[PDB]
Amino acid sequence: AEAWYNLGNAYYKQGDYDEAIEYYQKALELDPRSAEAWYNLGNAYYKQGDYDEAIEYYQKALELDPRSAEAWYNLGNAYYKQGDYDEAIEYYQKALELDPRSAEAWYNLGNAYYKQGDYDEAIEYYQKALELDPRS
Ligand SMILES: [Ca+2]
Ligand SMILES: [Ca+2]
Ligand SMILES: [Ca+2]
Ligand SMILES: [Ca+2]
Ligand SMILES: [Ca+2]
Ligand SMILES: [Ca+2]
Repeated sequence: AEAWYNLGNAYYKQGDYDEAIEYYQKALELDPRSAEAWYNLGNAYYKQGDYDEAIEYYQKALELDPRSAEAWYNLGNAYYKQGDYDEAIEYYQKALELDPRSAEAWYNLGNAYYKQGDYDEAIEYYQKALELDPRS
């Protein structure tokens, strides 16, 4: 499974998402417990704009590695990109429980409240992000 996975990765890194998907599927045939292959299959679908499918695969990754702050954050992002800001909030909160020093997750939580039109909550979360990383 690991060799098919790394071939998929090489195709992903050169922007060839169709090929990445084919080789992650082959990895998952050989090892259905690869949280990494489910996650990167999600990412490949995310890059194609296929957020519905990205969410399915991130959920499978999180069944195997529920302590994946990465999968929780990208699951949030897949809802954010669809305009599903209240769903994004739930998954960003889960990412931040696992990694409370993620400036990214605090910032995107603030963005989700901003998009909901809750500016006072956006301010609170942006202030927390900027406390962690004041350079953006
Ligand atoms: Ca659909
Ligand atoms: Ca849909
Ligand atoms: Ca489809
Ligand atoms: Ca983890
Ligand atoms: Ca949608
Ligand atoms: Ca909603």
